[PDB]
Amino acid sequence: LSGLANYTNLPQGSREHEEAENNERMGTFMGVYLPCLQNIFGVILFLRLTWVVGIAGIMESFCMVFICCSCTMLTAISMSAIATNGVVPAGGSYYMISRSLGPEFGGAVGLCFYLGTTFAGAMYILGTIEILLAYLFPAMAIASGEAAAMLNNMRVYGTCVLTCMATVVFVGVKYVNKFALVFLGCVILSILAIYAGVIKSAFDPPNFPICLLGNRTLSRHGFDVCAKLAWEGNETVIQGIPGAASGLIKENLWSSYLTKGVIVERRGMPSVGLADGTPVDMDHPYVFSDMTSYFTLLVGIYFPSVTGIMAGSNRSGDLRDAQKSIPTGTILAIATTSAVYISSVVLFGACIEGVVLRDKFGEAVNGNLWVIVIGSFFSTCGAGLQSLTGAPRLLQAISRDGIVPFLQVFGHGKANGEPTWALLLTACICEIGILIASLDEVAPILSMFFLMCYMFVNLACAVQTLLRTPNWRPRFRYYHWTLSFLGMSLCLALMFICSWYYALVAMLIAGLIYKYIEYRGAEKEWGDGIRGLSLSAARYALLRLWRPQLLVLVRVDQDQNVVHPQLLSLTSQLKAGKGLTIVGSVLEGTFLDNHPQAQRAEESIRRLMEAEKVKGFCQVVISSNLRDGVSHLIQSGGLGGLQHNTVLVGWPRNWRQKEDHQTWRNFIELVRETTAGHLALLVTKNVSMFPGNPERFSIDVWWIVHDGGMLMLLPFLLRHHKKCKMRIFTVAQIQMKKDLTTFLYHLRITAEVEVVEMHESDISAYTYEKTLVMEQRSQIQMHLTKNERERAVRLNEVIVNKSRDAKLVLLNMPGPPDENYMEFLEVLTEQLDRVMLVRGGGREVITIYS
Amino acid sequence: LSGLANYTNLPQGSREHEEAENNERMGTFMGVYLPCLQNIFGVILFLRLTWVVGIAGIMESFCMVFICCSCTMLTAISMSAIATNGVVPAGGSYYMISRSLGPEFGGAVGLCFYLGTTFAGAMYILGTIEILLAYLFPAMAIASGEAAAMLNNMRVYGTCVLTCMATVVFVGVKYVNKFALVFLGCVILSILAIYAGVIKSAFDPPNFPICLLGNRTLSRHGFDVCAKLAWEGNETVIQGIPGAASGLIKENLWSSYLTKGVIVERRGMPSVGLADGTPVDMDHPYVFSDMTSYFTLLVGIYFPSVTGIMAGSNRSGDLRDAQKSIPTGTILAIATTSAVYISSVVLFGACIEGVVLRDKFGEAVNGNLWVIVIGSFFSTCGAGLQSLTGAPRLLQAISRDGIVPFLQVFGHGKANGEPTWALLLTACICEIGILIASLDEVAPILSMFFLMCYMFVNLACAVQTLLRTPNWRPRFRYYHWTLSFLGMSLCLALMFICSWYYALVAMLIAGLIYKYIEYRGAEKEWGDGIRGLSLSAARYALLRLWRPQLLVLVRVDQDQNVVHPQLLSLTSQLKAGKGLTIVGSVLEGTFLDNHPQAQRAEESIRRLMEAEKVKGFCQVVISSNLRDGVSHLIQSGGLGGLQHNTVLVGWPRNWRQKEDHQTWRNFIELVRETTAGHLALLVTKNVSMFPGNPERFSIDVWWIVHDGGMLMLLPFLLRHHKKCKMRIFTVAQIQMKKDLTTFLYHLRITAEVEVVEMHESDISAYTYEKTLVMEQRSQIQMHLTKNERERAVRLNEVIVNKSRDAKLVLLNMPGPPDENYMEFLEVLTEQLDRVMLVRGGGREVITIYS
Repeated sequence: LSGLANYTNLPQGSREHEEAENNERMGTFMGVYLPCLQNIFGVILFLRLTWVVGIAGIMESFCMVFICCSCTMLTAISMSAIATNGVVPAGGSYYMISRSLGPEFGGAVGLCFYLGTTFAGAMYILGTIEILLAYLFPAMAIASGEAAAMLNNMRVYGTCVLTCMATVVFVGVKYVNKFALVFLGCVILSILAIYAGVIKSAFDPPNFPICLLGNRTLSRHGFDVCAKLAWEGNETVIQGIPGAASGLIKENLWSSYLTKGVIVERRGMPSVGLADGTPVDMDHPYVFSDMTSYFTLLVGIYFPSVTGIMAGSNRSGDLRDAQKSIPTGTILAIATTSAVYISSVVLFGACIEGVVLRDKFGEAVNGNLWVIVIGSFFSTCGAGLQSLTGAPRLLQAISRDGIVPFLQVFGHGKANGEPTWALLLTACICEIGILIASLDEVAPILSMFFLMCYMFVNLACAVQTLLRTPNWRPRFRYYHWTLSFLGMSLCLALMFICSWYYALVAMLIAGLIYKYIEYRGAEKEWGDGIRGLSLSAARYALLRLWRPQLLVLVRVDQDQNVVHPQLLSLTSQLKAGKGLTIVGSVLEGTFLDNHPQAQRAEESIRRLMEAEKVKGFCQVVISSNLRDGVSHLIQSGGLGGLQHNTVLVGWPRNWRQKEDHQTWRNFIELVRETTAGHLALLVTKNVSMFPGNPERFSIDVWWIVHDGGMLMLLPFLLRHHKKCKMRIFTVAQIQMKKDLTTFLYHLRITAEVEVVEMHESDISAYTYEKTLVMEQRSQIQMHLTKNERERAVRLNEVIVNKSRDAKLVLLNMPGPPDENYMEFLEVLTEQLDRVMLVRGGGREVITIYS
Repeated sequence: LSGLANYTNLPQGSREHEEAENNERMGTFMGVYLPCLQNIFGVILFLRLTWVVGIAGIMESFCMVFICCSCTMLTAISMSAIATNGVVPAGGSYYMISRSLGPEFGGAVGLCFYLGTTFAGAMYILGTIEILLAYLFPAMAIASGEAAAMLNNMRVYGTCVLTCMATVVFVGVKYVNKFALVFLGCVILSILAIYAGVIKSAFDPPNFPICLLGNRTLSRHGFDVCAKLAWEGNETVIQGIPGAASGLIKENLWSSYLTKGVIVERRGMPSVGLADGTPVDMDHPYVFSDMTSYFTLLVGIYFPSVTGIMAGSNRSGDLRDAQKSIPTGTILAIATTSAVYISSVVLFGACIEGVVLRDKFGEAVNGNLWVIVIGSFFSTCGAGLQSLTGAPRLLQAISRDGIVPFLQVFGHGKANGEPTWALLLTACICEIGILIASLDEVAPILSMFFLMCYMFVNLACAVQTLLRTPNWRPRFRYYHWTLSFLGMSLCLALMFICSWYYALVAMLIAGLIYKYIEYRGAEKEWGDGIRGLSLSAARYALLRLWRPQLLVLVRVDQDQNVVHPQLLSLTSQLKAGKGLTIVGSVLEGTFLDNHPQAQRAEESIRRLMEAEKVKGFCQVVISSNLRDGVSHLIQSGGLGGLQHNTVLVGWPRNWRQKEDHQTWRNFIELVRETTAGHLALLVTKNVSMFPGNPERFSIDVWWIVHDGGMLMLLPFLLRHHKKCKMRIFTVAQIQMKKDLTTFLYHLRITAEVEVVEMHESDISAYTYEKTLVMEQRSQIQMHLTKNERERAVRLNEVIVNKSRDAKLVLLNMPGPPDENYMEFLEVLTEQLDRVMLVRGGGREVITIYS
């Protein structure tokens, strides 16, 4: 049989995910459209929507229906955005949200959706026997102005039918498997019946009114007359008159005003007159109003009729595509119901005084070809039985995963699915919602749970897009993060409109399970608890993943003692504890023989590191050769994207001292290593006589043609720690003075002067490098506030001492040559006291604060 | 002069921090106690506190004063906790909070405190000319039932005096330096005067009442009589009578009930009688009430009289100790004012009908030896002038640091401190608070700003203690994080009691500067912006800083290709993407010559790593020798506390094949390296024939006497990925079967059997190791759910094949011997198909889920 064979509305659950994953059909969109439509036409269309049309303006209830439509369509867009970033495995919406958001939003969404559905199981079981006591045969339990006796009347019948359909769901769930299609017919025939009844628009059951009252005609069947026969009659009930209008009009209503009664008698708008001035506290045959009916009390009664869209994707796996059927079988399925709730709210501009909630001559809607008062019974029974079976099967899915540890008992089952203890708990926490025993006070409770469940989805699917989580890539139309952010804001606003003093409490509870799952999850994988949390956060911040962040290469003395703490005193003030600093070292060979040496060395360097007030990490490597215990730090510094950008090192002071030292072959191989690794180098020459604690009271930099721009960030970073003047000294072989002055003034950096120096001959030059630098520069904008200049090696001229010997000096090193490394060791320390030779890499974009 | 020489109440600020830090006195506690007391006795004690005693119950206003006392004392405890974890440098409270919390809470506290003080400058300038228009000579600006003409009256005089003391603060701030002591006398003489007046308790200025009315005696000076002379008189104003009580009683009041008027006439509690039933909408000589006076409207009018405690530490640096004077000069200074507000609220149980706000015969308090109506003028002038000078000096301190980038203009000054544009902005945003022009509506605005400023301090100083930030160690009595958490909760509750729809808005604004400072701060130090944020978060989560987190040692083929992806398929299912996994490799030498080899190798291994669904980091090291390119990974794996706990490696398959291979000396040196590094080892023997994607359908472990407990975590981790049975097989040479069965059942792990095997001889044994393990075990509890057992090497018996050849096998390796490493290569692969040899370290606590 095409269609009706193998069709339900109940969700998939836990067992049909276990089967789909252990052993590792094909319904169309029409099997995921109709279940989204079946459980969304609930009970607030048949017996409370016309009261919303009556006890509020049509131009206010239109805005109510529109904003409650947008509040859930803008979340079904996020359901479209979640159904494409993965393989949409099996089970209901819970496994989708869990495997697409981690366990942490999955628990906080699943518990709120469970608390929503387990009060849906109360709100529909409480409105399915109002029909018995108001429209079918009354079987009440007792008079004399008793308005709270109906409360105790409805409690016992509600508890009886709750035990009835909690029994019939435990045994014989194949029965509600079988009856899954007639519950759709009982909705759709009744709604087509009332559209046909509006299309008739001819007849009316008339009412009977007083002068400006309602005169509820339960037993007053004398047809609006005090006395009319051959002799007079009693009709004992008077004050002014008694007319008889016809309520079910068809031509024109113009009921576009808000008439909010407050526990008083109903009144037609200017029928004849009114003439009294006294107390009117009688209890006679008149139709009163139940409670006050302001706006924010009414939106929380309307909102449970637009809920259940994530139960429109509970049929996963059994689809054939499941990545197009979930969006187009929900957005169409929410639009085809929004069309009903918007056309019907203005298409009830035919009745007159539909503000009476219960009855005037005992009829609910009365605009159809008496069908609706039994079609709206099996519909409400089925929508209260779907929310009964579905709710324990969600506790089984939450408890099965071990996401919550004290949810251990509730994954028991009876030999094939069929949750047992979860049905007991949902019966208890539905029973504590049935003792409230009024349909208008369980709706702002149920509404708030579905609002926070819809709000956490929009909060998650907009923060996964900003914070680029790796397994988060949606493949659907729209679903932009601004749209889900508007969904967040709209769901949060409609949460605080309903009841804010419950919104804060039930959001701080739902924002507290999200930390408890994080504690019990960060304990399982790291084994520590309070450290694994911080540790896990570091792992996520690395997996989700200019200014110099450096590795400093100090060496250790004959003991486990550092040899030049002035280098640490220079790197503390170059960087000021703002960034990444790896402080490495290297020892002799064979870790077996020397691990106490490295232990005491890292203890000493960690003692030094906090004394100079620098925040970083130490790594001490034991290696056989001294060279490849440095080239095994440069290649492997930080862990992930925390790569060191540059390497700082001291000059080899005792060069050419020993006979076969080979400690400067180490240095030249280091320079070639750092340059061919695309990495910058900072070598300090006279490592002693650098200031530590003591302050000072003219930093001079020497722009050679290469590697500039880095030459002016470093004094710009040094002056923030203990402040002198600075002298830019460029070299050339004209108009660049004005360009450099405008560049230094456009940054408004400091009091930097400028001197133009022209040298006929200066080595370390190559013209085919700016064309290699511009290929990387163009691969990266407008408003370029960066320094771009248009226009045997002796190096014994050395004009950089005629205006020098004042303060810290900076220069560019020449490029390394190959053989003849001893000829590369030219030393520019003819008279320079302290100097820090720099050498940049290739890719150095220095845009802001250069 | 001892005392009065060099004493102010104004805060320190920006310039006197710059001077204290560029050039790098001695007042006692009495110079930090009295400034905390001077600006806390504001204007709501003299002209609105008695209205709170009158228009609310004394047993409700007592609870009001008590909870507003606790709300700020429980924050001054956090001010004690912040004043000891550092060196309390200079400036006001802003530099303390900034340097002790980072810039991020510092900006969000400084802006809220600035917005609090700049409306203090309005609330005191608006209540300093109510005294002119109600108690001094009226100079009003126009009658005939005009209650809003007083509003427009007060606006122009308030704007005039605001321009007056905004002018006199810009030029001649040495004048308010000079007058800083008389403003304390004008408080303390007046409050001692009213205590002396209560100590008198003898006399009274009497009033004149109607039957049950107040009869405001502005011009009705006929002394409560209709006509009394030799002839009658008019007194034209009647209804019932006119008595004349005496208000200022002394014996007994018993006014302990809440009498909340709502825009009606005042009425004594049962004076004589009342006799009328009609409309009473006249405007005659009677004292009416201004507005409704419910409780949460009144706590937000009382709260601006307990504010200003962080201006009790604005005198930093100029103290001599500053680490004991700040707590004991604030807690005593808040207790000595709480004592006043609690004794005075029950010590106004002497007056009668003090519910009239403005005047009955033109007197404010009238319980002193007329002094108070001028002592409460200079006090309010000084407390409105302190909040004028202080507020721009705080914008200078916020703008100077560059914490906020668009606050660039407001650090201008005039040649020595003296902020100029900040005074213009605080004049404008005080002027938009003076146009509200009512003292009772600028107080729930000002109150909310000081409440969120007090709430962020309690939020910061309780999260710095849980999350162990390194430069956060307080050294003061109490200051426990539960106490500051109660401060958080109490400040948040008193925030939402006042005005919740402004609480959410002005908390989402103050929770939005905290992210803008984080964006503009994480851009300055990392240069990237959106990545530096995540990067910075990783750095903080590492600096703030059992289950195996492993480094796997794969090797690369003749190309840049991996050689055994089954090892990655084993480490994907051993760990399931939950933890840290470093996937290392090693190549030939000389990085210069081989960096494209390492580039393509890490590209290939990163291609493989995501294909097996394992989340980790790859590091590829080029080194000359193949050995110390492995021992330079084991010593330096992860960056900080993300150290790899164990090393996984494949067995050398082609052992003893080449003539001089020396690839197994590598392996034995690896085993000695890993054991003497206190690190665990996992070596897979037959690396091919391990399952990848395909599932399976009897894991057997072999407990040798050493290193157990780890032997049962690994199958317990393997079965969560694709599920067979398991066989525990221990060895001995009795009662341990029952102990092992109770241990395996107490964890309720799986269907593990148990076989006891006894061998007469088995090598790799030493008895003096459990005494070395128990020294580490005792250094770590109760309810020990861990496995603790009480009771030429041949290795050719090999009884581990009589019940074997089924599934994955696990064993303990023997300890390495020294020479004769080729004799250590005994192979237990007589018939075992797949086997993963394990070897633990020393420190393996395996408490939960073993």
